Amino acid sequence: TRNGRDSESKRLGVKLFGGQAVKAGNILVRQRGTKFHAGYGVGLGKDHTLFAKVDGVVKFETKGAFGRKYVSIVAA
Amino acid sequence: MKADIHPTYEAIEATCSCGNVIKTRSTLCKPIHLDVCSECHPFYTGK
Amino acid sequence: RLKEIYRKEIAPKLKEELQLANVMEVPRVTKITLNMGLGEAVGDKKIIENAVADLEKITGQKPVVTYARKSIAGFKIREGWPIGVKVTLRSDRMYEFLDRLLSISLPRVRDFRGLNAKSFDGRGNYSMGVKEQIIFPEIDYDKIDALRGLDITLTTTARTDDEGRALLRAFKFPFR
Amino acid sequence: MLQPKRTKFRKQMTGHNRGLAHRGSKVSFGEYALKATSRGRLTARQIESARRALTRHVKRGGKIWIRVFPDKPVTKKPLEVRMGKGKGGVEYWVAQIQPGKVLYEIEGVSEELAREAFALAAAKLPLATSFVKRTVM
Amino acid sequence: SVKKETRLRRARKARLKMRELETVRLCVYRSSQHIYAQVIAADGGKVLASASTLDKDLREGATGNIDAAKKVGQLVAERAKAAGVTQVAFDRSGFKYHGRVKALADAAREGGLEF
Amino acid sequence: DFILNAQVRSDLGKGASRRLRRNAGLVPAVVYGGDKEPQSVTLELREIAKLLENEAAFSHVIALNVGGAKETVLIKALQRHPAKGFVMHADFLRVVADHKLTAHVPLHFINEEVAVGVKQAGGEISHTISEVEVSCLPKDLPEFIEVDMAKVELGQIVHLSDLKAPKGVELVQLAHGNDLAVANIHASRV
RNA sequence: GCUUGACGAUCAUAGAGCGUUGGAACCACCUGAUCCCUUCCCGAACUCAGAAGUGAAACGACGCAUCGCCGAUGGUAGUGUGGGGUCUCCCCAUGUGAGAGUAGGUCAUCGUCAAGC
RNA sequence: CCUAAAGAGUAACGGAGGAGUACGAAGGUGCGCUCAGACCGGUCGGAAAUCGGUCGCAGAGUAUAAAGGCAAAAGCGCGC
Ligand SMILES: [Mg+2]
Ligand SMILES: [Mg+2]
Ligand SMILES: [Mg+2]
Ligand SMILES: [Mg+2]
Ligand SMILES: [Mg+2]
Ligand SMILES: [Mg+2]
Ligand SMILES: [Mg+2]
Ligand SMILES: [Mg+2]
Ligand SMILES: [Mg+2]
Ligand SMILES: [Mg+2]
Ligand SMILES: [Mg+2]
Ligand SMILES: [Mg+2]
Ligand SMILES: [Mg+2]
Ligand SMILES: [Mg+2]
Ligand SMILES: [Mg+2]
Ligand SMILES: [Mg+2]
Ligand SMILES: [Mg+2]
Ligand SMILES: [Mg+2]
Ligand SMILES: [Mg+2]
Ligand SMILES: [Zn+2]
Repeated sequence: TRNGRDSESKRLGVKLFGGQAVKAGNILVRQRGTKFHAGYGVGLGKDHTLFAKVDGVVKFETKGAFGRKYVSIVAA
Repeated sequence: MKADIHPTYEAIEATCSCGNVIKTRSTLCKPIHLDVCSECHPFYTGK
Repeated sequence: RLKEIYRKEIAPKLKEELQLANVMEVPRVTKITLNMGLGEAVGDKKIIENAVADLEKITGQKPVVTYARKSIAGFKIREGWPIGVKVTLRSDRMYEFLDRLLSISLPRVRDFRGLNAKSFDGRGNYSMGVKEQIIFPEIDYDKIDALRGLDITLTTTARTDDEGRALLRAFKFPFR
Repeated sequence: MLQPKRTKFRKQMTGHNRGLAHRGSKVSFGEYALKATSRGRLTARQIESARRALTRHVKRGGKIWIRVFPDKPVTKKPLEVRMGKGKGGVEYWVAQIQPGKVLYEIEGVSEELAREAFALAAAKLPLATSFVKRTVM
Repeated sequence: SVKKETRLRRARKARLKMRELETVRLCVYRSSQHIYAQVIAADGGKVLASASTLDKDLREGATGNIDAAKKVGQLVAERAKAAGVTQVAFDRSGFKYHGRVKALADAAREGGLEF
Repeated sequence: DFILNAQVRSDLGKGASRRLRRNAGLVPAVVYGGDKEPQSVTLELREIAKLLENEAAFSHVIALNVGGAKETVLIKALQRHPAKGFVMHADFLRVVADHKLTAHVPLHFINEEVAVGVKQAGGEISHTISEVEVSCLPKDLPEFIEVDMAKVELGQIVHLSDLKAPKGVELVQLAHGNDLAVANIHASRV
């Protein structure tokens, strides 16, 4: 056997789901690459982390050309 | 066209021994004497 | 020059020889690009400027060197290595070169009954070949390095090669 | 003995064999076929041995199709070897078989001659088999 | 055409930045005869003020040079004030910021509104 | 004779359909087409299977008596148990006098014993497809397309474009620029 | 109420392909390189100054389902809970329910502003 | 990366691959541009160099494994 290796799990994924109340600075999605793109009121980190710049409600809409998926914040 | 990177380019004159002169601007800076041209070439006429 | 010769009579005659309706659809010649592919100088690097120095005299315009798009070691080259120079001639410079090509140098090279008329691609562009540069003037025979093979290409707004040949039938091309 | 010329990976997990065959259950090419009624798996030594018995019986004209390809490697741990210490080396190749899958086809022969030929092939295979013709749909 | 489709791609980066920031946009358009200017409200939906060389006081004939753009650039600044707009962004729409568009912008700066 | 009797089906779903086949010996079915809404029916298993050993079962028009009403339909698709082979579900396409319909029509190969490629050069016949897709008005729908292979030399290929269709019948696949081979003659296997 | 141009909403039922068609204004091609600016060479692109030509190309509009894209009903596969069997797998009661295929559909639908008709 | 049972996490002497660096520009910014490949024509190279044209849309590329991304290109060039 010449196989026994693996790496620690990074705990990626959606942290806040749709309809939830966000506060500014909260982390929304942890990603490799941009599987979700930043919408209104959402910024992108230097490792493709989606966080919140304003307060409100998570939206999770897909729109526009290229058929992307957008995470935005709307008024509660 | 840019400035001061290209050769001087001038009108000159050309003369062929068959009694032919054609105007052509070029970079010789000196008129030259030709020997064969399209007026006197064999395979331009039918030989 | 040939520029006057073209638009004064070549265009009206060519308009009827093809049954064309619009004066905008008459074929026309846009640019002439020469180049010369230097397979050698991979181990010399010194003829490159000689190859450059030659090509302003022929054209009256400064050429530019082109590099290898890929390595391919069969030809013993590496990516980004100087392989050949090229020039582009447009508008008045190409017309005077064209006159300087039809009858100053083409009749006197060494040989040939003419030029083949099958050297057209599918879209009415003609390209020919020149074995020895010395066929041109302004390059004397007693101050040259080894003879090198310049190339000539013609680009025209001809939809197909049928009327592209008709346009090159004007300008009096020696076609066999 | 059929096996892939090359594979992306050397080994495979045992997996499971469930469901019926809604794909590959029709007589596509020939006119008479041998269908599978029970599930199991054919080991590429049975597939060859049942093809030899089938073509030898006809031996006059006709055309024969094989519709099963063994492309799942299986391993065996050598004898007098403890448990663990890696996964065993590949031994042979098998094809997963579900009820309703068509195994062999033939045409260019009589309808009856097909029955004796498929009965000779069916005796070399470790599963229950059926004889079917081709319908329009 | 290749010329127009390549420019419309040159204009996308700045037009997609002025939406993230959510600011009022001053958009300039140039052709071989005329030059245009518009004020786009906040998201592209609505137009607030606009001026061009087509109005019935620039229809004179020298409609396509530098000093024709200067009159349009300072004309929209007057009309922008009536809409109570200021602190806008400039959108060259992919054209180079060198000639007629620069004269139209440089008139708007002196025209009263600030970028 | 191409007659079927069906009764209106009201209880749907997986549990209700599995009961029909297990207890009552019936078969669920669909009647769509024309300009009408689809209707769900059920019919006897021993009767639908009795109609299915006619050669022109799918190439002939049927008069489906639903309850007390009657209508003109054609077998469009057919579901069968993959292992046992009995029919599990069938759907009919309504027929309208002025409307093109597609169908699967079988092929009859004739005078094979007269084929030139067999007697003279000792070849072998291999039918590649026994059905075609057609498109014709229901008034001129053919029972079978007859393909003739008397005058076929050894090694000759018979395509769709080489056969003859009746008046007002289209081969669909040929119309789409794809004329796939029908049959051939080849040398004996060994 | 119609045509043209600019900016958006929406991302193929909105696309591709084929055919016809528009120049009064707009637009494009166009003329020229003195001037601003430009080409690892070149007025090709970018820029400037324009008004002889042409709607050839590009673009817009109107047509056709040929390709693409959407796409039912019904049935089938899978499945949570409870119970069975001949238990490597399946069945029953109840809730849920695709993918593919079939009938068929589609040559889009809107907002603001500016010039005209 | 799979096992891993569509939130996270999850073992075996289970199945497969990499790391113990590189870069003062390979970082920042403003401006500009699109690939691989196929075919046709062209002087020696010739299946494959440099050149022109048509098609193509990402089958290319990303300092470095694989996965997830990439048109406001995150890919390529230049000035500061
Ligand atoms: Mg391991
Ligand atoms: Mg490992
Ligand atoms: Mg782990
Ligand atoms: Mg940051
Ligand atoms: Mg296991
Ligand atoms: Mg399957
Ligand atoms: Mg950019
Ligand atoms: Mg159930
Ligand atoms: Mg121009
Ligand atoms: Mg359903
Ligand atoms: Mg359902
Ligand atoms: Mg569906
Ligand atoms: Mg889970
Ligand atoms: Mg998980
Ligand atoms: Mg544990
Ligand atoms: Mg290691
Ligand atoms: Mg980088
Ligand atoms: Mg090339
Ligand atoms: Mg872009
Ligand atoms: Zn002479």
